[PDB]
Amino acid sequence: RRDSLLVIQWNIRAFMGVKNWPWMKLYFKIKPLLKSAEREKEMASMKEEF
Amino acid sequence: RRDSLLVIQWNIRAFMGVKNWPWMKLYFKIKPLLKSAEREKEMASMKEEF
Amino acid sequence: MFEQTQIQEFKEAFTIMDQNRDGFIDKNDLRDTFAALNVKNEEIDEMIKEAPGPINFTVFLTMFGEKLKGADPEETILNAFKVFDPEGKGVLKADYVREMLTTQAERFSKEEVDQMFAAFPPDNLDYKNLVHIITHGE
Amino acid sequence: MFEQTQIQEFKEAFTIMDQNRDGFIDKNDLRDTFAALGRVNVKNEEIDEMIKEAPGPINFTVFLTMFGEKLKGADPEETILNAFKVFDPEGKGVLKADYVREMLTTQAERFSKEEVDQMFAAFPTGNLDYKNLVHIITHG
Amino acid sequence: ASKIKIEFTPEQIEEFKEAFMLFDRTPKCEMKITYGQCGDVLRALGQNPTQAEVLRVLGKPRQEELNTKMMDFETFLPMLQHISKNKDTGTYEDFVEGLRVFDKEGNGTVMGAELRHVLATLGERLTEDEVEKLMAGQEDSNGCINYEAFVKHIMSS
Amino acid sequence: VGLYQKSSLKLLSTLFANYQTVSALHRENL
Repeated sequence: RRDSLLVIQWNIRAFMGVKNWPWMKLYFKIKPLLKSAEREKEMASMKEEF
Repeated sequence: RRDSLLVIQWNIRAFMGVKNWPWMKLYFKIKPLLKSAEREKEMASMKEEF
Repeated sequence: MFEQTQIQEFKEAFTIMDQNRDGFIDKNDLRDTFAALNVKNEEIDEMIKEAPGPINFTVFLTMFGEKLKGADPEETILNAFKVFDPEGKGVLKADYVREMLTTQAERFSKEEVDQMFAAFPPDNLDYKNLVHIITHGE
Repeated sequence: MFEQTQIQEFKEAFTIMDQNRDGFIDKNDLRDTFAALGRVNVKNEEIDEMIKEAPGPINFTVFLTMFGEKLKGADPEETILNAFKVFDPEGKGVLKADYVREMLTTQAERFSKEEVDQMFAAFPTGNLDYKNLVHIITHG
Repeated sequence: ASKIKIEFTPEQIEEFKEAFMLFDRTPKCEMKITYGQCGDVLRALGQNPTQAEVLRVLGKPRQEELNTKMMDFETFLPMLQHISKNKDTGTYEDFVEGLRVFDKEGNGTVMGAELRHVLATLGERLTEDEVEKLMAGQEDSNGCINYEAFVKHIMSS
Repeated sequence: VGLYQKSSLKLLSTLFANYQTVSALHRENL
């Protein structure tokens, strides 16, 4: 449980550190929906279907 | 079988041609940076095994 | 080796960020972001602050990479949250999560608690949305 | 005799190393690319070596010819894996290093024993698996 | 309550302290540790303290003393090592012989419900859910718990 | 026999897991 908590806290710390950056959100919240769908999220689709 | 051994020795001949000059070391370090064709072959194998 | 996981494909993302194909992101190319969604003088000249200079491609990759040194796969976060509570319905109250994290993982102060509250306002804390939004997987 | 995947890889490498967009590789280009991908530990005058081996302006043509002469008989790594696995009766990689080296130097295209032993250092049982043998080739 | 007599290698003390910090529920007051539940860790530290013994190693603490007030384990560390080195424990064959008499057929097993009853009631006080999770898996179809394998699994793990 | 069914060895138990004159059985088998 403590290892999981450390993982979660480190990840949320990194997420805050990248969220305070104005640049990151603009090209990182719409790319996964649109820009990463055709050639990055398609690895996710092929992996889950596999 | 003889053709397979011929291919093996042909790859060994290519290795002797290159050996271990650090230029191909830089090339092989570049390879992880540029894995587009490798990923395309990955999904091709993935769909044929699908 | 930098940019271990989830970034070897981010090269494609940075390529599609650029439009004039000059090997990097152009100073005036930022309007594509305006086309991707207001850009002002602040947004125009914030390039110098967020980028030392329009020089190269891989250096920009690494520069945007140090922000994501703590990145991890979304499925790993989902697995960690699921093994945290086998029910996995995200009903854990916000303050309950805050107290567990403060007392066990790291000494989270108020200036972190308020930011975490802003990240996910209490309903509790449904971990599904948080795990989807950290990687922006929705 | 040039593999299309490898020639496009060479073109991509030429693009990434040509950070100056001048069309040719200079000393500054090599310094920048070595800092970006390699480690700063080696800062000796190998730039002099790389500029005197290919003097003057150097385009993609001379780089392609250099790769071809260096990598004489280019073969995709997947093809090498297929050849190794079909050669192995089991394909699980327990092939003995000494035995396969003896067939390599005996059946056809006899090679020097010293270089074979250098490349095939009898990594154990001697089960010199081909996966690592091609991983070291393709990724140093 | 206890004097400094024997000390092991400091790395062993260091990992004991690390496990205690794992169990440390005090975020800022990390120096102090639980007064009564430290015996629970001593249980988790490869030792088997009996109730009376784990009590008077603490000098007969009260319930408020057990839970409300804090304490520094490092004072108790010599006494923990002393408890470890006492070896006031029986052997595996001794355990199976002792639990063998708690049978009426000599089939090499013991019925589950009476085993839970004696573990909870005849011996030191223990909550039931603990006993069912103790023989969780060890419980079989007809209740004939393999006491030899069960006890070897317990003392070994 | 009842002692045998409650023996330490599983072998002895499975020999006597349960307990037809022999002459009739032999004639039937023949």
